[PDB]
Amino acid sequence: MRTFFVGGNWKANPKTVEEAEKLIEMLNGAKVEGNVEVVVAAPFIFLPTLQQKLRKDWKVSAENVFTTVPMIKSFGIEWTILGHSERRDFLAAKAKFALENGMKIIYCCGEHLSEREAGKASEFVSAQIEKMIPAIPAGKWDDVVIAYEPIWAIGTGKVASTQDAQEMCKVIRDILAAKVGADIANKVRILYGGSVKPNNCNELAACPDVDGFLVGGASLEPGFINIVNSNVHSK
Amino acid sequence: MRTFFVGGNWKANPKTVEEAEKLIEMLNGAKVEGNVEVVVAAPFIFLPTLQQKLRKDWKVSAENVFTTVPMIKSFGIEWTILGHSERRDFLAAKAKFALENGMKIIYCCGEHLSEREAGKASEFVSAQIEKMIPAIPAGKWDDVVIAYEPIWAIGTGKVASTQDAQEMCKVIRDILAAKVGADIANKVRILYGGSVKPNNCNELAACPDVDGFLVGGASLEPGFINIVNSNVHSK
Ligand code: NA
Ligand code: NA
Repeated sequence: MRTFFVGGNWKANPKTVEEAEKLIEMLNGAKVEGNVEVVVAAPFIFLPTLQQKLRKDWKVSAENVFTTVPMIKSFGIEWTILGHSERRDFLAAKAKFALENGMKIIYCCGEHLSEREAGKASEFVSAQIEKMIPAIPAGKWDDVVIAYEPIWAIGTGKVASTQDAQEMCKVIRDILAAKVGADIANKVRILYGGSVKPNNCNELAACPDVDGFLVGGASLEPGFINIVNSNVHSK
Repeated sequence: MRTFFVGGNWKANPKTVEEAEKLIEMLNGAKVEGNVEVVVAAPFIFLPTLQQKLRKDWKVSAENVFTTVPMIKSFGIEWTILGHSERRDFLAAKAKFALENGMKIIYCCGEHLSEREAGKASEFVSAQIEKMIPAIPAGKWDDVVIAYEPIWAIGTGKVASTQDAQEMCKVIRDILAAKVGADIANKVRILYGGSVKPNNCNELAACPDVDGFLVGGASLEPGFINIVNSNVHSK
């Protein structure tokens, strides 16, 4: 049922409009296998370039928005990321706002090392999602994707396993089922936003509650297409 | 000696790329009188449009930068604003950085209502400038403009007088003279960044230590050209 979803988040890269154009030419020639929804998020100064030049079967995303949405929409940009850990290091209201204004969102959550070490990851993440849930207007869940970022495994010297991804995506789906029902839970894509590379994307994709990825550094490399194509391993 | 300087800061406006293009067409037809250096700062998503379409005798500025500079430079953008009150509501280091990386900066300062009411405006502003001063590399003062923002008069129900502008720009020039010498003090443009409109720009321009303006809302209106042309009243 759920279409696999892969978002490439360039973060604050590349350093120049010439490199961005070379990256776009590479993406435009990529052969996508299977069935997958691809979105690419880029720095604001590069959005008009992406929007003009990126293959039209993929969509462009902002990496964040402000309390602005009309400017981005005036370029024809439909998506934004919200809540990404770098920004985090309010949100339910900003989700409500972006959605009321016709945006599709990638809503990020995830716990830090102390909560993970304390055995409280599931509690901490559940609470984040329980706060998001009232802020989604009726009829807007089709326009929501949730990304789990294991912030505890980013720059800490700790690594996340494939089972950690699966467990945390299941936690999220279960809290959706508990609070807004099985139909919404069954349709919402829940992404893994930890370190995703060509060497682990296929095993992660196969996890039953992992519907895709919010990709960091590999989104600037030819390996992105391997990650996009890992959808063929997700059932 | 010092060339009058007017920076138009669009802030988070206009709401759409179509309106930005209409504003640029208006600016491109404007007849500038006298001698004046004009810079226009715009949201990041609109910088490539400004850079392509704005009259080449004016320059485009970023409204802020991050600890990025290469991206902006790759479009050929030479300026940025730093320290603007909205952003404020670290900096000396970011000034050093932007300058070392070839940027020209508009460095903002200014005190809040409590300091103004307490009689401490001059002390407060002086301290801000004394912090900026060590962070300017030797030989980079030609690439620095300072803007005084009377933050105490923005959204507080208090208004600033022409004499308040003059007094506060003089304070800044005096601290430059005291700390880095009369030659640098005599050449640095010090701008007034309070409410500047066609009805008060000429009287402000005539103030001896006011070298120009960092314009807010009037920068989106045909009145901007009146403010640019107030340079003929500055001696
Ligand atoms: Na899966
Ligand atoms: Na003057």
